[PDB]
Amino acid sequence: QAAGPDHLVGLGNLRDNPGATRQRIRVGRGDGSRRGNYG
RNA sequence: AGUCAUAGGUAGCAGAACGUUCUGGAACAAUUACGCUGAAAACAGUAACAGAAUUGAAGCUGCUAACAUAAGUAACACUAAAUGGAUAACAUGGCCGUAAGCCCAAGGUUUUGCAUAACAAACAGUGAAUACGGUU
Ligand SMILES: [Mg+2]
Ligand SMILES: [Mg+2]
Ligand SMILES: [Mg+2]
Ligand SMILES: [Mg+2]
Ligand SMILES: [Mg+2]
Ligand SMILES: [Mg+2]
Ligand SMILES: [Mg+2]
Repeated sequence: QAAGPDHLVGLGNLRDNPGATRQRIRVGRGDGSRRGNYG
């Protein structure tokens, strides 16, 4: 029984501010990656 | 949504994303999937939002496992020698004979016996009685 307005806040709707968190750079992950061969 | 401008790249720097495993948000595969294609790529075709990582492998004379190549190749030449339709009991021939014979020791520890395939190791076998060796 799908229902529920879009303004209800729950643990599956949360998101941080844009620019607050970044992905870690995993070095050693291929030539196309950001720090691929020598780190 | 129409005009312009830019777009070779190693070292390096910056930005955006794909995928794997697990968790939170009640439960996103009980009864499967299978029109064979889509996308710029990583890929997709059984959620999505966040998070935690032992998170991505042709490339370390790396490690493990499997499978090829060389290749049906090399090898099956230290010796006495075999033959009769059998690794024969029989016959013929040959070889050792201070050994390739016989009796023990050390060591081995059942390697020892039985079936013209077989269903047999699951079964047997080592006897101190000559003042045998040891034990003293
Ligand atoms: Mg460029
Ligand atoms: Mg140019
Ligand atoms: Mg859950
Ligand atoms: Mg690792
Ligand atoms: Mg041959
Ligand atoms: Mg014969
Ligand atoms: Mg003995």
